[PDB]
Amino acid sequence: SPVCLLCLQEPGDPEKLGEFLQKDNLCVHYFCLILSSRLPQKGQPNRGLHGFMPEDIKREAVRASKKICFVCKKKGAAIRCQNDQCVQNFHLPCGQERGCLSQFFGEYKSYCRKHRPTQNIESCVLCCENLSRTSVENIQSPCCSQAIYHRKCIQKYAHTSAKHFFKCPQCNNREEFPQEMLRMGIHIPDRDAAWELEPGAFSELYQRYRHCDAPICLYEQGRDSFEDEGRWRLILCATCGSHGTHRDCSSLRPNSKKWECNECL
Amino acid sequence: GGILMALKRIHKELNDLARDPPAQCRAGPVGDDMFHWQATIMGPNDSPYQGGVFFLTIHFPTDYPFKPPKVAFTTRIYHPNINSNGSIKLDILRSQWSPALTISKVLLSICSLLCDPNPDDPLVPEIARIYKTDREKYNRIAREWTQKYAM
Ligand SMILES: [Zn+2]
Ligand SMILES: [Zn+2]
Ligand SMILES: [Zn+2]
Ligand SMILES: [Zn+2]
Ligand SMILES: [Zn+2]
Ligand SMILES: [Zn+2]
Ligand SMILES: [Zn+2]
Repeated sequence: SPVCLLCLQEPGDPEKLGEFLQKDNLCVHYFCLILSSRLPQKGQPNRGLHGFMPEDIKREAVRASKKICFVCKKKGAAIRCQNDQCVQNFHLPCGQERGCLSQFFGEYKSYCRKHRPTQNIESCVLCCENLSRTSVENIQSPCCSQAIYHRKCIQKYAHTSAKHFFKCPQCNNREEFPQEMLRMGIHIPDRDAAWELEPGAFSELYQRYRHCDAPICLYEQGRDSFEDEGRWRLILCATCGSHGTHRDCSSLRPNSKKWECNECL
Repeated sequence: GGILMALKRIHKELNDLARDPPAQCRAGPVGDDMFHWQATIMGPNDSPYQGGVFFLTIHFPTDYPFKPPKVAFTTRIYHPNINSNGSIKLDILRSQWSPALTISKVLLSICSLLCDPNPDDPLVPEIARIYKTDREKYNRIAREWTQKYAM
């Protein structure tokens, strides 16, 4: 039964509460960790849990013990509404249940329903289904054409493509569009894109052909391994570039320099 | 949602592809698996690939359209940006992917890549050197591989 120190609930959906970090005998949602209103980030992201020291996380838990979530009426509320005229405390999942908004820039301010940011305000192109009725689950873009998307679809786009490639789907805006997305509550991770972070992603792509296709290979490490000099280095065909070998397997010399394979002859 | 969303979008793209097919391309689901498609590109006219039939395999990710599809040739082709494994060095399949893009626009990009290679960011450096230095030899070898592997 693993649980989050700050919100006191199961790990749940990473898309909504972040990766469920557990390390050095502590367990916290990543969003709960960075969105808690008073938790100092005081380390290298190597050190501790992404720059948050366990001593400080524990003490934040202790403070939050003295706070009642206005949603579930139970103690442990680690997030406070950042409006000046509001004193409402809430758990992150409870705030999401009541439509609270969390910002992921600057001081990572969070707001309750009454005081959250707004925008003045068909089919979401990303998913190709009709826009949600509740205009808090939809979102415009200031960049161009005043395009409206599902909030969930834009968040999924931000997570997969991430900061470096997150842009207007139409005009490729990378300055005003993501700033407007940030101020309304879109997580934009500073990480490489998802299709780059796949296991073995773009591995057989490029992967310059490096394989010895001679009738017999003269080398122990085999057709699969090579070196930099000597008769054990790799040579590739002059035209196809996709058929190659250890130099001595064709028993050739540095005095010709132009290897064409069996096929390109 | 999620996988259901990808399924609905892939059906939409399949219907659009059927009604407004890109030039010299045709593509579709393999059997009852709609995350696996097979495509054919006819070698463009006035290119060394004219007369060939070039077969492509398409795999849609589970997070489509938020990840680009994986597209590969199954036909050997002599091209600076296509290696012996059929892998394609194409920006919209890696770094310029947008969820607004469609498989139909991927296929147009690949056809244009056949007409207009990018030897300055090559996937096969020898073929790029030949393309830049001796274009007629490039065209001759591309025609020879079209006849040998794509006809
Ligand atoms: Zn939590
Ligand atoms: Zn609560
Ligand atoms: Zn408030
Ligand atoms: Zn949508
Ligand atoms: Zn725009
Ligand atoms: Zn060898
Ligand atoms: Zn060769």
